[PDB]
Amino acid sequence: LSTMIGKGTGAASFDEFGNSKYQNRRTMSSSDRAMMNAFKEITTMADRINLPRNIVDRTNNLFKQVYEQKSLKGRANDAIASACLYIACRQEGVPRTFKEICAVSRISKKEIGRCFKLILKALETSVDLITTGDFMSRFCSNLCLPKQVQMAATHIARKAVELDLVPGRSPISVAAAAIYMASQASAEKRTQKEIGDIAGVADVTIRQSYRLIYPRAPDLFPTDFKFDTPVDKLPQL
Amino acid sequence: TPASESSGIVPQLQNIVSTVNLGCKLDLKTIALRARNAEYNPKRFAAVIMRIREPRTTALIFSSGKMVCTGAKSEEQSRLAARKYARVVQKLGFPAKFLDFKIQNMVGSCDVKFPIRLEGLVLTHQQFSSYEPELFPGLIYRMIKPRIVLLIFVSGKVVLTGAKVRAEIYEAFENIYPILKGFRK
Amino acid sequence: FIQMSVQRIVEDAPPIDLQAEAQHASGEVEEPPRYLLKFEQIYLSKPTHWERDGAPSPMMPNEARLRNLTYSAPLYVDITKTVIKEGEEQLQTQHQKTFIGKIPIMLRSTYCLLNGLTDRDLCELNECPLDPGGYFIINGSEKVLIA
Amino acid sequence: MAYQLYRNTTLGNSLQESLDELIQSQQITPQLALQVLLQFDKAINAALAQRVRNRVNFRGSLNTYRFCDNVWTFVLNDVEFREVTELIKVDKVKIVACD
Amino acid sequence: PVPPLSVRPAVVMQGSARNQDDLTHKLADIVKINNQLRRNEQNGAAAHVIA
Amino acid sequence: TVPKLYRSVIEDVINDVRDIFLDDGVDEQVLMELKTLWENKLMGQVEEEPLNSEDDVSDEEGQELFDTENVVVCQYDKIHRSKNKWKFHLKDGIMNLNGRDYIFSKAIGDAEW
Amino acid sequence: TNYKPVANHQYNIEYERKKKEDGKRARADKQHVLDMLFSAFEKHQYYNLKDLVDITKQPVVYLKEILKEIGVQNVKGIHKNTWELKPE
Amino acid sequence: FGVLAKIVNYMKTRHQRGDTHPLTLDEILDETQHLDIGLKQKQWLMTEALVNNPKIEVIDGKYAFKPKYNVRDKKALLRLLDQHDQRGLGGILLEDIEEALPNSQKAVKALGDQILFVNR
Amino acid sequence: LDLAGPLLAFLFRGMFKNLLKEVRIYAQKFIDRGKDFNLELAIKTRIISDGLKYSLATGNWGDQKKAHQARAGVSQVLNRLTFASTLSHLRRLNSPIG
Repeated sequence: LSTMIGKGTGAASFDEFGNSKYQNRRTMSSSDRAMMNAFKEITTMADRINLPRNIVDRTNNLFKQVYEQKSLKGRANDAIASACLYIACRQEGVPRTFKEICAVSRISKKEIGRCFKLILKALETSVDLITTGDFMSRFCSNLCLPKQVQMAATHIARKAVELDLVPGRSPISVAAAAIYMASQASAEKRTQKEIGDIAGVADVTIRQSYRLIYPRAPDLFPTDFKFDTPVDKLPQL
Repeated sequence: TPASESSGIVPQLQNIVSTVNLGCKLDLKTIALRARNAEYNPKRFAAVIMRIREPRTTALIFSSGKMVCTGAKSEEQSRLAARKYARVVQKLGFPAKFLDFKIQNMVGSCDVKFPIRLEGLVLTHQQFSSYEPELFPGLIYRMIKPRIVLLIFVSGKVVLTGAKVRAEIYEAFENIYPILKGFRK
Repeated sequence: FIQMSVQRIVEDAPPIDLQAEAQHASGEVEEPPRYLLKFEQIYLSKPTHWERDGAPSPMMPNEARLRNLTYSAPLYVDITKTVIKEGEEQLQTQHQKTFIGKIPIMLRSTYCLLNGLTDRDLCELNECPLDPGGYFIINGSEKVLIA
Repeated sequence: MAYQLYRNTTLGNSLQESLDELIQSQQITPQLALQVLLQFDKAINAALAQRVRNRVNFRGSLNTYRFCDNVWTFVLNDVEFREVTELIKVDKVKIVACD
Repeated sequence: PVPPLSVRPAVVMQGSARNQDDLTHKLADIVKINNQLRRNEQNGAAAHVIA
Repeated sequence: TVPKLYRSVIEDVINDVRDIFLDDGVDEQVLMELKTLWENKLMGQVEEEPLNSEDDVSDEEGQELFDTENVVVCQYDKIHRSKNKWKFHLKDGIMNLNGRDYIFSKAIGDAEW
Repeated sequence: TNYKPVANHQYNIEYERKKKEDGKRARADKQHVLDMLFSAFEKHQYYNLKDLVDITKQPVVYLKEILKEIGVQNVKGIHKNTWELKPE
Repeated sequence: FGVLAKIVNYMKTRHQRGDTHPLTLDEILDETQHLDIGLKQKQWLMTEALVNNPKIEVIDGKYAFKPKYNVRDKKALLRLLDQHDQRGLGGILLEDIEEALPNSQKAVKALGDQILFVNR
Repeated sequence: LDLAGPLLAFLFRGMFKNLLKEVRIYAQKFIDRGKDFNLELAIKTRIISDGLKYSLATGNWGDQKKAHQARAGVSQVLNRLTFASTLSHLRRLNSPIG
């Protein structure tokens, strides 16, 4: 719309008797002032996990579409905003887990997820299916694992899903157990608890997934890898 | 039909949801107080909960006089349960009616007994399928034939819901079965 | 400025406390809850960059200029929560180490990556050994402050 | 506030019957009897909290149930009360519960 | 008098008619508060708020 | 053991109503008479509602009239149910089984209907 | 930069509290609620509706429905309102 | 105090049932089962509470219903309204319905006599 | 002479206090509702992150809206013309004036 005013020159600017120099400013866009507040939350959240502005811009854009449709007006903006961040991140080929978006949002994992399915129907659109490769990077990097371990981990993950060794499992858990296997075969051994703490998965979820992949451990590693410990000497949990 | 003799196994009904209106205003407190095998929690809910032993069903009766009866594995048992409930209510000295007895939801299940490829199913039907391991371990298919919702699992197990008559289950299942067979590992 | 002043400022004297209102229209019992927040030692990590993937890695000033990044480092602080209510409890205290923001690093100061390296590493990193440093890199621009 | 329910007890009723005799003999007032019941209620509640220390685990068949005004009322049949060092089988039992 | 567009050159500067000059911004308040003052007065108004 | 507890209760109740009796101006003999008494006592239709074709949706009128129920009075901690499977977390309880006297500070149960 | 649970730990505490008895209210028995209003009128001539729902533990639409029936209202300054059981 | 508001609610219910006949305080306390509310409360009610209310109708040595002690004529003052230099009284329909009888029965005749309705 | 340190100390101080107020506003709104406090959720990291960053870039000193006109050339793009301009520019000092 328009302009604003403030200050006073420090000269006349009456409050005459009371203390109100000339006149206070006025609000102008209250009807949509909660769209701008949605954008403020989207940017804040986004910076907590340090996305580039390009993701944030698509997230901002997805919201404006959902808002104008008014089809989801009944739910909290912070729920709808959190879903936009989740959709936008997945469409841009760098998926984040619901556990991750919940951590930065004030909305619970359940409500972000429910909103997410509803928005997909709302925008009459669909999204790509996540794969294990999409998280392998972030996890191995945060645990200060050498590039070589990450490469093996990717291979192990990839090969395992190709072999259908894990019929009904989240790609995150499979990734987490693969990383654990790789790391326990590496010099930089990390505990189950640390990985579980990063991936969000329970350490028992890792324990099962590791138990299920362990019987075929020899066949899954890439030929280039050089063991620190023999596989006949890789511990069980 | 030939197409329904391969996956004929034909799905089994597990749950039915029906409603009936007694057509009269009722004192839930008195009802709840008098009735045996019944529960009423006014500080946490607004209706009385009732249960009969035969065919382990349960019914929920509202102050408006409307009630909902669930748990039957057949329409006959739903008609049987509704009548049994309406009887004990009659026995409460209240003008219970069997009026507006109707099936609201039906649930079916079956086992096709083979490993299913899910990435393809979601790929081939992205306008219908949705599979999110991060939310729920099982693909949700929203059919619009007999507008039905299906839960498809890796084990081969299948659940179907959103139906009010059995024909819709067979039709939804006859329709989806060829696709599932074609994605057989 | 880092070795003293940014510490001095959070180690100020404004520990904040907050007491929500209670016993509205009626109450009696015992607690209008009370919360206090305190700040401790401040930490500064060498200047890092996060890809859209989410994975952080070290930045180097030459990269920061070509891709137009800002050469800054992430800052963390110890925060305390301290529940000394009206009586029921007092010790329940918890320490945190939290990211609060990213401060620009002056080039070739002890907090730069360049500060320890010899002539060989700097030639290796693609930075000229003869470059005086001492100036910020902001969105790919060299920005120098004026006395 | 402690619950009046223990006033329903046989013991509590034995007390009330003793009080009604004293009332029949008009040696005390009904209001005073009510006041003795309140003290007995507090005393037996205090006694249960402070003195009683034993625990019992049980299994059985449920016959019928009720729930109203935060009070659960059951009637179980073929019940089996098991204590760490005891065993009690019973054909039927009425259980009233409030908290 | 409302200056015609030639006085308010629509500063453009890239955008998509993003340059709705700043004199236009001053005019948009004047019509807004005047539209509001006429409508305020059409109904009931406290003597000081209209003041 | 527990007759002792009732004795404990006898001491506590009698002592705590002594002063109250006193405040009413009643004599301690009445209080002693109370105790003695107490100790001695201690030991359309075709479619709208053709429901009558379903009568007997019950096996018995009631059970509490039989007085075959040893009584239990107790507080609950948790009540749970899973279909036919019920779970009970009870506490601070007074039992009377076949005339015998019992107590518990905590009781945990399971039952099927 | 913190592990992301299913929800805030405390949020779950908040859920648990909400999930303990309090939630629905006791709209039944108008007379006892009538008595409570009378009891309010025993302490002071007027109260804030925010206080009235707090002291009664009843839903606002209903407390209004009753206050329309037996009483009146009186506001002050900036929509600051108090209700009174018609003192006479 | 709260018992006086219960008395005023009973007297308001007596007019809603169809009656404005005067009763003693006793007959009110008996019907409302407040006869044993305490002699001190009955005395205060008699010698201060039914005295501090200026709207109570005192008639036949007794107290009657309730918001008007005068001008309960249950019809509009047409005579004042004839005088264009002093004609003045529109009011709220709720007071007129409160006064005696439902509007509709009187109104059928009145829609062709004197009344105008404004949705104010 | 206000060098890099006295100049930065000023800018960061104002921003950290601005951030301290933001945590207070957030914690206060929650506590009005009740029971679910999260410390990490409260901090708007952008206050420091963008605030130092914007000022070092534009040259505009102090926080925006009100006072800013006080100082304008406290920052400059480093003149890389010869080696001496860089060296000379890094060591240049300015008096504020009319």
